[PDB]
Amino acid sequence: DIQLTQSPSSVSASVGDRVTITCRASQGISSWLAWYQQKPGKAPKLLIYAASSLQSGVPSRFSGSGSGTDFTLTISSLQPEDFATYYCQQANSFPFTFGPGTKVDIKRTVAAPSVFIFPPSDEQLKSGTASVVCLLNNFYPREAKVQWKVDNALQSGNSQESVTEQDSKDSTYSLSSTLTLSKADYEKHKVYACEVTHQGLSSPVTKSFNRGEC
Amino acid sequence: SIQTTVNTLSERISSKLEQEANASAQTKCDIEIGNFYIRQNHGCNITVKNMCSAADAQLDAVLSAATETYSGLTPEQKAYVPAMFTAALNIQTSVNTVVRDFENYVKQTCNSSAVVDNKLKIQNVIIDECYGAPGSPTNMEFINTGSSKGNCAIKALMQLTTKATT
Amino acid sequence: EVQLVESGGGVVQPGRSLRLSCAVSGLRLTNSGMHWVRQAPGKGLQWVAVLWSDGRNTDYEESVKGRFTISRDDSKNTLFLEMNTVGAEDTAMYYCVTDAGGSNSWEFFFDHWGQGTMVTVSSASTKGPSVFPLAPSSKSTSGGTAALGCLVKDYFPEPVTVSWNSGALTSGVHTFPAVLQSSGLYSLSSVVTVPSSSLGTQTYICNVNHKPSNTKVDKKVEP
Repeated sequence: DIQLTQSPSSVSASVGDRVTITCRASQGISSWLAWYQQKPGKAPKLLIYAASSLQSGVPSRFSGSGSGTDFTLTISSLQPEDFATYYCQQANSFPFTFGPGTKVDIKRTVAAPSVFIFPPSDEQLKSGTASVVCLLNNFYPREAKVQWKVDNALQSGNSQESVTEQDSKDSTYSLSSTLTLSKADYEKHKVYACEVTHQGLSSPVTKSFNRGEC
Repeated sequence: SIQTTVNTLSERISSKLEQEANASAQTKCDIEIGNFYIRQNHGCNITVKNMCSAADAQLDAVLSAATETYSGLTPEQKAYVPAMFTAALNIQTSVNTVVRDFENYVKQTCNSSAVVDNKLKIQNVIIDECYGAPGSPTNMEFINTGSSKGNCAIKALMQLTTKATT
Repeated sequence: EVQLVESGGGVVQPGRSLRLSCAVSGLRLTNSGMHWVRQAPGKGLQWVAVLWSDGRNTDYEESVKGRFTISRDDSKNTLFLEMNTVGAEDTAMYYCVTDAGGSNSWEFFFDHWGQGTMVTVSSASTKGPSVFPLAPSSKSTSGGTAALGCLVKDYFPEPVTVSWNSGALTSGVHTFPAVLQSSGLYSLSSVVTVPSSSLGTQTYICNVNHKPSNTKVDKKVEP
């Protein structure tokens, strides 16, 4: 099958920026390449076909180029309505494959997460399970890393993480990360900590609590 | 125009698939052609016909009818074949080198892992383009040798055929 | 304009069957190649299947070949995807699309897209969430502002709606996308920052609505 890769994986821009996304095919595909735009909750829409042909109706600030393995999609002057994920797609041979996407978000001044942690409720623990929740609130840019640590051991495979969409008012993001453990296993450790790495932060910040602390 | 050559080509292909490859419409087809995709059809009815057997004779056999069919062409017709080598196969060649260059193209292209080592008994074909005469549609047949290897040569030969109708 | 309108999506058990429909206006199917494209939650686009203009030739992505059938009813200008042996890998938004090519050409790119229809394949039974406080504390407070919320755990299927104080609280609310746990049940959180002072003047209640189970929980979140 034909693998399509896309660079950068994401990009942040102000209204009026020139933005260029790249698509590289694992094999030559001549000009059999298209680009689609997609927004949260909505169907993709076709922008460019045959590498450089703009689809009728699409704003003139979109263009594409290339042939062979390496292709480009350029937005000459990004507009509020262009903030979306972009996919390239090959039309050379079955199965028709798509690239992984390239999200374009609204640039804002860097803002470090406000980091908060929440121990499990007594109501939950009565049921035999414990959920510890770490919240990174109102930060920019999106790139952020949460590491759970239990008794100072790095604690992989047992957390999950959700990010909100970019805020309409202040263009910030928030992130909820949940660590889930047996109540039985929760009572066999003392210190639970969320370690946050983010460009807004001089050094990784840790928030923690002790089991049996008010 | 091109129709005669194609039919003539197709016939030698089947005639020589029997006489040498020892095949028969009744022979079990190890590989079978699934769908024939033409990106721009402007007059071509392309049908598949099964002359399956069991590959190097299939390959050696298909080379024979092509060579013989090219030789039969009038020299002033045959001068058109190199242009369609470039367009259809990106091969640089000339009238005197057609037989050798095609020969090695099929020998090299079709004896490649991608071909012999592929797990699909129903294989598709994609063709960019094909034209037909207004009122007279080019009618062509894809002889299913029954092996990836043989079909590769069939394909290469079909890419030249369709390219000719431009 | 070309309009494509999918239906047939829903929750379905593994191994069983479903049929998606795509009603098409503005174009006759006899004049267009057609395709289905799927998108698993949080993932990219994947091509599924193609039906020829002639209504009968077909091709399939390897993963679904044998299990899915793409066809149409000309009388109704409707395209269909018959999914017969669904596994949880088939969970996705299913988009009906047009090949830009017509009865005499193929382009293999997709110039019109339907609005989408969601198929969720799971062994879970319907279940209302249980709602746990995310209590404000010193660990969730910075100067003026305290953060607090609700953990909406172990419900099936999507979606859950969440408001605060019957919708009277809207500013600074963040209600996150749900996660699908290894248990097969969804979980999500809704948090809100408020003035730390208000902790004794205003009670805060999250209102959790899970329509598939007919469940509404109002959870008071206290310090």
